[PDB]
Amino acid sequence: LSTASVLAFERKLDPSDALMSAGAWAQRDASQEWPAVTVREKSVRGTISNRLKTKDRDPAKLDASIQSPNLQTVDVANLPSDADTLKVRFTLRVLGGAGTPSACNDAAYRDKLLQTVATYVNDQGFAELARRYAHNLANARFLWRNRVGAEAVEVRINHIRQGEVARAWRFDALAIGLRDFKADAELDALAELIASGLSGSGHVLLEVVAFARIGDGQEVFPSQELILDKGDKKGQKSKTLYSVRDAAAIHSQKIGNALRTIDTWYPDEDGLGPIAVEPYGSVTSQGKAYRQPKQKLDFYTLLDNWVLRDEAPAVEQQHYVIANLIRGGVFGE
Amino acid sequence: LSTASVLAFERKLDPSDALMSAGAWAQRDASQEWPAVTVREKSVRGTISNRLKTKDRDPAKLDASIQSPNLQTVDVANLPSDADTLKVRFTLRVLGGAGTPSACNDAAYRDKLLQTVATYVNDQGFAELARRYAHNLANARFLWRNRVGAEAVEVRINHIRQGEVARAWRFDALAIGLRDFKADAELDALAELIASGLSGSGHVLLEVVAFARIGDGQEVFPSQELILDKGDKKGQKSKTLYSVRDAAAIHSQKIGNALRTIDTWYPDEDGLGPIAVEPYGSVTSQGKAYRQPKQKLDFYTLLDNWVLRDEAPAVEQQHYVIANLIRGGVFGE
Amino acid sequence: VTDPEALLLLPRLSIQNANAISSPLTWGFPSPGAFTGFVHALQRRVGISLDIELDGVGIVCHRFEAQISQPAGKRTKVFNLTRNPLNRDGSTAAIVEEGRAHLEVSLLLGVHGDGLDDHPAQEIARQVQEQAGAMRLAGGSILPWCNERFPAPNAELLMLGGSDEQRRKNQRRLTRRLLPGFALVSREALLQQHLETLRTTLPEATTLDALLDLCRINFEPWQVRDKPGWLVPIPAGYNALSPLYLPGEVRNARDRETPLRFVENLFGLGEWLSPHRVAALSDLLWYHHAEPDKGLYRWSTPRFV
RNA sequence: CUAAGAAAUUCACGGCGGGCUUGAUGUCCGCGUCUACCUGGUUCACUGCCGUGUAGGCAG
Repeated sequence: LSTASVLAFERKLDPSDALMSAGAWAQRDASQEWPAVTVREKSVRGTISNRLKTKDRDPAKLDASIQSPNLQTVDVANLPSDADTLKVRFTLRVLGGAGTPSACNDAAYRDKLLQTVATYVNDQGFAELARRYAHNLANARFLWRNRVGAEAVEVRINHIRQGEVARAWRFDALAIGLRDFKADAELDALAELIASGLSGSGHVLLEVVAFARIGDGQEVFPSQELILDKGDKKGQKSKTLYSVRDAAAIHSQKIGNALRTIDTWYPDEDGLGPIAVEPYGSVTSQGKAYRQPKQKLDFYTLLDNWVLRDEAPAVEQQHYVIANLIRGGVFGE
Repeated sequence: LSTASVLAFERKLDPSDALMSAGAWAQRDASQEWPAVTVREKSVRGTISNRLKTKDRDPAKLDASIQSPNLQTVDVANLPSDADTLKVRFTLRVLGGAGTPSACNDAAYRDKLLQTVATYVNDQGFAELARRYAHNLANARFLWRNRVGAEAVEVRINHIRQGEVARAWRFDALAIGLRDFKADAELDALAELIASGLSGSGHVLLEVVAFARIGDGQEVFPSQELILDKGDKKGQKSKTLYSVRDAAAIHSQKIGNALRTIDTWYPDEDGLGPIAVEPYGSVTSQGKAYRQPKQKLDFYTLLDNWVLRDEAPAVEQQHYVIANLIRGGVFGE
Repeated sequence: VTDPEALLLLPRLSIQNANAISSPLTWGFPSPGAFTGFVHALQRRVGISLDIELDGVGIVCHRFEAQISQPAGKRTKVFNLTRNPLNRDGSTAAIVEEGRAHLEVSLLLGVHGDGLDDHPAQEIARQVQEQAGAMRLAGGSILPWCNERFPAPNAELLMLGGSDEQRRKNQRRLTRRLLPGFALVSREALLQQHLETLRTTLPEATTLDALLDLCRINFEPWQVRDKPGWLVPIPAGYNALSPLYLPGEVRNARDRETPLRFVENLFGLGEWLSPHRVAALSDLLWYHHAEPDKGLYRWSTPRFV
């Protein structure tokens, strides 16, 4: 048995964009008509503060290079000057049916894959992965730089069946730590909801709302567009920020990046934090790929040796591989 | 060991845009309902007063240039005709964790950098840096030209724990000199609070309000925007001022430039007062770079000697390097 | 291409990050072939457990927003991209580009099955929208509840039911749920009409629609042309460029049970219309019709005009 | 079974300095707006109303 030349998994835990809107704390219980946070523009006269290449280090070139400064237009999102709380609201849905590929050549490989996944699920549920997902919703990973130095963060999650709230949660994103996945009764209840959703056993639709008290008029950090082509350096805008309709927002792929941060099993150190579940599991901020294929902890290696060759890995690497199948991916030769 | 190819620090001392409002002194205590300072327009014609390049210095061409129309439209911000005090209110967060980068390739480099910054924070506080930063809040450096020629400036700083004031300071920005980092009691209390913010030992949020007594109808100075030049007949706008929802305003980075003007240790002088903390610390108005790299007091030279090769520089240059890390910036090659 | 016995209004659907490329020669609203494949996917996964037959689809597109930018002096536009994860050595990834957009579409589904009498209309409508809320429509997620998802109930309506006054009355009561909408139809015959008009020089059909989504500034003896409608170029199906292969012959296919042929897509024309200008609603629906011995695979709105 | 299935753009920044927009002026002449009308439940099976309690003298 060889691998399928076409392997493709559709993602579960599909989030939306998170709109940002602002108001005052202690009125966050009625935070339904809060005004949004608008992206504006401002000017930047900068200066030269780069590392020079030890050949352009003469004093005359430095003086003549700060004669003509660096003039830019950036985008900024701010709180209004009489509101100190940032409401960030999005909806997460938990699909379920997480072992079934969305494109597979070999019908024998798909049968062996589904036997492997159902053997996993009966030998141990989705409880570990859903409690780690429940943590990354219960603290505020999806508030990326909006979380740093805030003094009070509150997360409100609502499960939704129809036009009605099935069950409400109110977490505290600073007591629930960023590193140690400690257990809790409400985390176990919400984790059982997520693990019911991931196994194809119910309709799970969450509504994730987080409030962050930062200060009147302070700066918030919506996500930033990736633009390659800009103007001719005079009228160009060096920093664009994301916005769905007249409201500064965060992309859905980086909220999904925040939910995926589970991987405490990469062979360097769990003391350096969980990383995002990826194949070749790699961190863009670190610029470095943990979990190399020259070791044997890569997703391709573990999946091929656990489906084809029946070399079942450790239980933690099973959690890693099922986290990749929940993530999605377009694999193959 | 070498430098990481990517280093990036996020800024601490993160201020907001200052908004301007106007009213009467000794109604100064009730400055909560003061109306804003509106950016307005007026028309301008000037005459020929630049230098001439000796080929336009013929008399008939000069008189033909003087008979030409030279109109354009400018933005102005003035106080009202019955208001002589400018109010300038912003907020400020001090975050701390001021040596941890946010994007670092080389894991050995960031370990030795954290050892070095932790050595600094061990044997010295953030005491001198918070003393200097609390000076530049205690006087009114953030009132740039608005302070120039004012007869009475005072500053009111409120530390904010919840929607509530923990402690209030009230200074006298003209008695607190623009040069001498002197000694005071309430200023040392503010320096202890800012040093506890920079060290990571508490939540620091400030409400910095400054009142400059200027005169009835006199001109105030918001920070100026950036417009592109075209050849419009009879005057395109030649000057745009920055504003928020119909209120004249100062950019946040200009206030932040005023707050990190703590550097008296550059090799040129210290009777010339403090300059702002920049890598190879340059003044844009004076057009030259103090602290050149070839006279080895540059931030990059000091940081390479002190992290890679353990050459601890002089104590004051260590204050400079840590002030660059509190500044933030895009470091690495 | 059967006539519909009913219509099903999936009332209001926010779509998260759809595919705004549609062809090698368009960039706007996604291809209607995606909508035909979506309704066929609903026909597969729930359309047989209710003994029904979902064929037509009526595109509405209330609100549109694409993730584009014009780069500061340039007159054209570029797309906003995403960071992909790093390479195997953690260097960087090769960038391919994908346009992404946000749709707010409403779907009108034609129903043909014999199960329209065995089931109540609200159960059919509830199960269809409850299944479609877990699917995707142009490569883009179909969004759940938002600030104003108040018209959450789906509605089902049999077009044959009642008198002529009753049919047209209930039609114009449906059109009150397509309020800022703009239906998308196919206008192939107008493409052939304008080609037969200006076929003096070049009767190539690429030049024809390449000179229709435009402003045509004619000069002095300026009389720019008048727009008959909102004519936009669409992709309109596929045409083959290879002899068809057996299910085992083509290397790296999506399966080994279906025949694969390499094709080229086939550009067309259609124009956006308000839901008042259309006569009925059964003429508005998109259908897929293929001639498999030849390579003509296409979709259109048959029986519109 | 949808040009199908996958996705972190990031950090940091001083836009400043100056200025005379002026001079002059005819808005004029003329005109048909008429024609007709019920605000009438108890503007409460009720406000003040033997018992607020399907029982009652109750500006009925």
